[PDB]
Amino acid sequence: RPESELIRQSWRVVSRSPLEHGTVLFARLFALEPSLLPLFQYNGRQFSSPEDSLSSPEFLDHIRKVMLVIDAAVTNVEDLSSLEEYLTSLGRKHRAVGVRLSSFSTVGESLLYMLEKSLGPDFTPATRTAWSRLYGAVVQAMSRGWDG
Ligand code: HEM
Ligand SMILES: [Kr]
Ligand SMILES: [Kr]
Ligand SMILES: [Kr]
Ligand SMILES: [Kr]
Ligand SMILES: [Kr]
Ligand SMILES: [Kr]
Ligand SMILES: [Kr]
Ligand SMILES: [Kr]
Ligand SMILES: [Kr]
Ligand SMILES: [Kr]
Ligand SMILES: [Kr]
Ligand SMILES: [Kr]
Ligand SMILES: [Kr]
Ligand SMILES: [Kr]
Repeated sequence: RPESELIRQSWRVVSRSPLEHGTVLFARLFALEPSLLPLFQYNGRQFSSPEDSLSSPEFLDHIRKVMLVIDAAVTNVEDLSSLEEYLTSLGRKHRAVGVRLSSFSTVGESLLYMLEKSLGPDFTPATRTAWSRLYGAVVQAMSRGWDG
């Protein structure tokens, strides 16, 4: 496809500073849905405020984990079927930690936000539509983790 090249080219500039960019994604996320904050229980403790998460090594490690999973999607953009199995698993895990399926829509908007802000004039509506499709496919696979 040509959309596959839109994803690859758009990902390049972001992927080289994954923590800085994933920090924008999570900051947006908590701004849209603050009820996600408590889902991150390290040492059984809850973050009071969004800025509390950004001082947590474990939370920042999770940022990196996310950016890695996106990087895998980008890699396999032409053939997403290879990640299905892993993603179904990742969904069940998130079911178990307490994430509701509906929160993945917020996540996706947060991803689109972060790309928009990074790319500026380069984040064309085709680029947006390309990412929305890819994220779509990711969440489809992950939502098999809520039984079916
Ligand atoms: C509402 C959004 C999310 C919440 C509340 C959440 C929360 C968590 C928690 C609590 C863990 C276990 C603790 C940890 O390893 O840090 C976890 C693990 C993980 N999450 Fe998320 N997460 C979310 C979204 C995502 C997204 C969108 C991805 C990937 C694109 C992702 C990838 C991961 C990975 C890769 C792990 C490690 C799983 C394992 O191997 O056990 N998470 N997440
Ligand atoms: Kr992220
Ligand atoms: Kr954050
Ligand atoms: Kr924040
Ligand atoms: Kr990454
Ligand atoms: Kr991955
Ligand atoms: Kr992985
Ligand atoms: Kr993702
Ligand atoms: Kr998983
Ligand atoms: Kr999880
Ligand atoms: Kr996320
Ligand atoms: Kr994401
Ligand atoms: Kr997206
Ligand atoms: Kr994605
Ligand atoms: Kr996928």
